[PDB]
Amino acid sequence: NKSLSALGNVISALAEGTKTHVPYRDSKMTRILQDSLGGNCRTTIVICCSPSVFNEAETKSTLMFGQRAKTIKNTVSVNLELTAEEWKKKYEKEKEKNKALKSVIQHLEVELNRWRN
Amino acid sequence: NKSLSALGNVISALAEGTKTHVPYRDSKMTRILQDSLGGNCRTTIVICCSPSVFNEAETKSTLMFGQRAKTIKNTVSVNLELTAEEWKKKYEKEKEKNKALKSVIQHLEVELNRW
Amino acid sequence: ADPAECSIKVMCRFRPLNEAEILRGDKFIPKFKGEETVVIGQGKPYVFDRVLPPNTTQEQVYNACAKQIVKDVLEGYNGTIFAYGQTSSGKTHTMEGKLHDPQLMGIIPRIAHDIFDHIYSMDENLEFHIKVSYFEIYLDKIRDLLDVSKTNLAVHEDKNRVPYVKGCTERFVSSPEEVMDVIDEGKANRHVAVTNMNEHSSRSHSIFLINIKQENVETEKKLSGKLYLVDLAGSEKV
Amino acid sequence: ADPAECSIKVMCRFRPLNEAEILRGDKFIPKFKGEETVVIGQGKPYVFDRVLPPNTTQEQVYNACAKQIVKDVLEGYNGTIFAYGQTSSGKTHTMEGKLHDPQLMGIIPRIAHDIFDHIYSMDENLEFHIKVSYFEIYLDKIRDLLDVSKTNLAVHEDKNRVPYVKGCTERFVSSPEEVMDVIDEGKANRHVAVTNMNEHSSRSHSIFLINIKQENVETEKKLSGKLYLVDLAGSEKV
Ligand SMILES: Nc1ncnc2c1ncn2[C@H]1O[C@@H](COP(=O)(O)OP(=O)(O)O)[C@H](O)[C@@H]1O
Ligand SMILES: Nc1ncnc2c1ncn2[C@H]1O[C@@H](COP(=O)(O)OP(=O)(O)O)[C@H](O)[C@@H]1O
Repeated sequence: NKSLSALGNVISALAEGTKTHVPYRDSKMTRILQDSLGGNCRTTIVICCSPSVFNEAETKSTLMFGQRAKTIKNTVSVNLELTAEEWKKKYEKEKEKNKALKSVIQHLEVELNRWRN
Repeated sequence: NKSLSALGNVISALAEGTKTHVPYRDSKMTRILQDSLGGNCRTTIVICCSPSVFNEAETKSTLMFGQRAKTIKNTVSVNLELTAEEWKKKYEKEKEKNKALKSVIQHLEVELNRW
Repeated sequence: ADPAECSIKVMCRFRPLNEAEILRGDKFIPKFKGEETVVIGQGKPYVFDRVLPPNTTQEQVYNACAKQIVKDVLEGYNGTIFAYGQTSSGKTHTMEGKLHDPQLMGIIPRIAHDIFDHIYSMDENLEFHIKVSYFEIYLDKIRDLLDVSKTNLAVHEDKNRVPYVKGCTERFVSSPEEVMDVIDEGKANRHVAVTNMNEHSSRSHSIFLINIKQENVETEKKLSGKLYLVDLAGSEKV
Repeated sequence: ADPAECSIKVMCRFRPLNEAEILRGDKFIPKFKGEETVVIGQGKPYVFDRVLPPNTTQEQVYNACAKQIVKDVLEGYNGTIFAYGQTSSGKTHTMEGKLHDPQLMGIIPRIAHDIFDHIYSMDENLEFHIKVSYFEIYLDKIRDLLDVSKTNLAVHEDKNRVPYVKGCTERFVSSPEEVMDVIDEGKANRHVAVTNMNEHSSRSHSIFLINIKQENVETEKKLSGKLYLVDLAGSEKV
């Protein structure tokens, strides 16, 4: 187990807020789950455990993976399918607003300054 | 020698740093060699020459033609067509700007209704 | 638009004492308080999104852990459910269960039925394309379960820098039944080259991947979700 | 965001005194210093990017001048090489030289070799598409060299305002062998209507144009570069 190793290093290093050189490339899975672990996606983790005292040490450990896991935060966003055309057009749009806002901003400013001046 | 002329014209202007009515249209060649003489292009100019003193004149000129063109500075830009998912990025940060803009509005427009 | 933060949810599922354990007269250590707290003997309490005690059925664990991910996935969001635990703890009963048993099937089987239950109800102007995948990872090696001849699959990065298993097999499904078949098939193929499965699983991650793509033929808006249902390997230490 | 500055580089190539000059007993005036300087008799030094003396061979000139452009242009940059100088100075020898002699070939011949030379060793994900065209410019009029049918071609402009010959011939090439066929083809044609060939080109401009466009299938990324191999006409006064 070097993937769980991988996994665990990913989580902890994520649980931090370090999210810088979080060892995604440490294993084949940490990369497949890269999205899942700290990005665009809604992740649920069903940590499974045994109720027996003999498994207590492991139970403890598992719980703590859950514990630390619960504090990771993903930035979820529906996935949109568009051609480059669409993306260039909508970008143009979101550039017309840019220009637009500018004026309104330079509007207020003038008044306040001007209004005041 | 039209072409050579325009080329003459275009080089010396760029040489000077005048670029503004640098006479590219002075000829069809300079139009083609437009992006080459002051635009997006890594451009080399091998000025071949004769070693004979009997041609001292042109050579010298030719050296100067050569001297001039090295002072010209173009703007290199790989011509890489944007990815769909590349444009998509563009939009993305030009949306933060626009968000950061409404907030440069929000506060900026709070005082405005204060007075 | 504007994407939102969202903590990763965590479910604590506890399994019943099993025949050996009972016989050895072991006692149940966990003490459950409410729906999301669990106490271990006399120590600080553990609090999770939900704490699923042993009597919580397969339906319940689906409804509290996966029912909402299918919905988000069909809408353009990427859902990922995974089982983490120690070997023999409960991951596989969770994720797969008694695969063809109505009472005891697990997440995968259930997500197989939900997705198409949802879809079939949608308006005909909504055109879905569900394509499944099924690989396993052993000693850092990815083996397509649907093409056992593929045994060192690579992970490349797509159009927008997103990790992914390249060259794996993609099956277009159109029913809960064609997905089951893909499950059945990879379940057998897993054997190919395996002397001991118990030992195998105990050391291998089984990764199921429902890849959804929806299109509105009216408004033309297109969206795509990546559903990752992972059944990891024992987490037991050194 | 950004494009990078960097000036036109000028290489000065001196040719060895000719038989004819020889007999007369012409004096050899050039005086070279290091590898970038040169002075005539008693003047001020003219420094260029590089300066290739008479013993400079066609392999050195290319290595000195056109080795990089190919890499550049294959990266998506635009590349342009042109020879300048009075008639009988070396331009066509340098630009074209002995076209099929592996020792006495010039830039053009070598470039076509390198282009594919490279593409072979190049990434297996990106497909190429090289498009050459070959025309001359005499008396401000643009003659298609792969079609003596066209004789008054016109310069138009593309979407981002960059000029270019209109309705010229465009030949797709996937090999150095093919590229030289076009050069070969165009070298001949130029004869159509030419009385004495020495004079004409001595007074005409031949511009070979290679248009390389590549696209990684894997990441989709599409690239493009334009190569303009131009041999100017005699620069002499009067
Ligand atoms: N009768 C039962 N009712 C409910 N859950 C049961 C029952 N018997 C066993 N289990 C549980 O026992 C575990 C058996 O699977 P398990 O050994 O834990 O899989 P893994 O080897 O993936 O960890 C399942 O995780 C599950 O929660
Ligand atoms: N180093 C060299 N050795 C031998 N011949 C040379 C050399 N450099 C140039 N030339 C050749 O090129 C020719 C010079 O004229 P030319 O190529 O026709 O140039 P252009 O018409 O462009 O000035 C000479 O006739 C000769 O064959």
